[PDB]
Amino acid sequence: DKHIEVIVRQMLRRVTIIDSGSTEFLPGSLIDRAEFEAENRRVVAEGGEPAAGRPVLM
Amino acid sequence: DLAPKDLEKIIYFAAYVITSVDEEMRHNELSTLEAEMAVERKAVEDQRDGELEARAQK
Amino acid sequence: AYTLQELLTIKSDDTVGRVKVYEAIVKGENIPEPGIPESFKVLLKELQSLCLNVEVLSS
Amino acid sequence: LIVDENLYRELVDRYGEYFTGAMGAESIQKLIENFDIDAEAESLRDVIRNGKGQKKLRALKRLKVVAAFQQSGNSPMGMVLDAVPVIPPELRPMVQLDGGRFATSDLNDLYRRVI
Repeated sequence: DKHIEVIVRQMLRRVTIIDSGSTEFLPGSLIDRAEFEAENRRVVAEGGEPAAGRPVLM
Repeated sequence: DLAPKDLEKIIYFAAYVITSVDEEMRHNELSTLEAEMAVERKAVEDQRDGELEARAQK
Repeated sequence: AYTLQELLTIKSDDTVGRVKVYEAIVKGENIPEPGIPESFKVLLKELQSLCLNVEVLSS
Repeated sequence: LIVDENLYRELVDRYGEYFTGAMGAESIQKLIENFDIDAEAESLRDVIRNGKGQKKLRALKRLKVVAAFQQSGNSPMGMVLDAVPVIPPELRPMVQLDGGRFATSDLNDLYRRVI
């Protein structure tokens, strides 16, 4: 199975975003989970509203 | 911030374009420009009236 | 990794690499490390022709 | 823009003082070099701070491009060329057949046309 897990882990590692709000990137643009989380925590820590995004595969 | 039509026209030769404008110096005599506009329109009106009166009399 | 490096650089493209390795083998000296393949240098000298200044940033 | 040349001719003959207008590439170079990036970036950021999604998306895209320009540390003037280069000869090989006719990639013909 792990030979398949190593693939499906890469396949579903994108977070589509519906609104940018206090973020520069265009709404509806794929962003990996790590960078999206980093920018979200950065903007929230400074008081900026968070960006609403959800995970999605392709 | 120029549409592809305008940009390709400016590059492919079909219509002129005003690059820069020193709007202030025209504003500083916008009223004087209006006055000379009015008096030159008055001159063309005067020649028009002369022609009309002459032809109506004829 | 090193085997792939040899197969891609020292036995196919690099001219000075080929000459130096042949001389070293003829003598008892160790094989010197490969150099820059001709393919990459050609790619540079071709991409620099499209006004795309392709730097190296050795730093 | 001024579509008809007669109107432009009349303007330049009558009022040819304040506005300078030419059709062709140098115009763009002068406009961009005279243009500034930071002020437009600030204006677009202020617009983004507001709503109105319709124009807000265009503002976002334009701000993205302008911020890329600003961060690059370069200038837009690289989009108007004045000296095109030519690749080395072997990369455009000259083949001499039995009759000597050139048959490889026409890069040579394109350079001939340009020169």
